[PDB]
Amino acid sequence: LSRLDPPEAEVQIDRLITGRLQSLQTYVTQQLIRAAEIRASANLAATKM
Amino acid sequence: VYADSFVIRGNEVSQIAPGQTGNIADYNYKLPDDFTGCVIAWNSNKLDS
Repeated sequence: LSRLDPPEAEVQIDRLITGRLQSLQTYVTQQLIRAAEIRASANLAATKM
Repeated sequence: VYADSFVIRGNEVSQIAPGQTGNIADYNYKLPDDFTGCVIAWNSNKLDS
């Protein structure tokens, strides 16, 4: 926002936002998978308890 | 529909675009970043010279 011009730097900001959104979505997916695994392990541990 | 009119140089018409910089694009006539429409220009040496 200091080097390039506003109208032509909008595509760069859009691409950065898309990349960060994808990098956060894959992290959310990994967290969901690990949370399901932890839930299964906790159910097994409660059954054993 | 809104129509604006002005007279500028030949190569100076390149500054007539959304978000440009220059003596005209910043101090005489600035277009918004989300501008939509058409820009029409032609020679006027037969009348304005």
